[PDB]
Amino acid sequence: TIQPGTGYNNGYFYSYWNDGHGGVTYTNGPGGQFSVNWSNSGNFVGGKGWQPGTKNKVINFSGSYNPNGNSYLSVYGWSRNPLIEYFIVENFGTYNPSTGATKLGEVTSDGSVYDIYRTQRVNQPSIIGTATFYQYWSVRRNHRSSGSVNTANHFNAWAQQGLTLGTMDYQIVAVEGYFSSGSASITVS
Repeated sequence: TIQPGTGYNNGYFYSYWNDGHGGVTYTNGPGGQFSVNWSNSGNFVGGKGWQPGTKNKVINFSGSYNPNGNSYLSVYGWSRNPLIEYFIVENFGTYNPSTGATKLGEVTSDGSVYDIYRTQRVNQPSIIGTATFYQYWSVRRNHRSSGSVNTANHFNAWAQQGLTLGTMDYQIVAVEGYFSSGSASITVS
């Protein structure tokens, strides 16, 4: 594993964060590749991409994703002003992150319909400190672990629905886990 933090590896920005509980390892590989292995973890997020992201990036990803429990695979990032955490969820484990959330529409992109949702985090950690902020979700109906994400289709659909993004901060393909187990090997471009 590598040390939790952010940086660059083989031309790609990476972010790896965990809650210190244990049970997760993250490694950076050649090019845009990263691997995650976890067993009875806490909460963590790790992956590779760009800092800053853009609003018209076509993100390609390929590999394997084998969660056993609560985990997501998504295009993941933030905006500032307004502060927003966003997820284009391509696959997940035992928990659909939109469970109980308000549905804000649908968008068809890259071979599937996605359902759009908005949620709110209240006094939670963020890229600017503790804050209350919205989260935007596109949840893919047809789960997969390779493909291409035309981010503009999502960001445009969100904007149409009144879900405004500010200036982009980082933008990665991320494996997120919450007290679960699994393995993943993903290459980004």
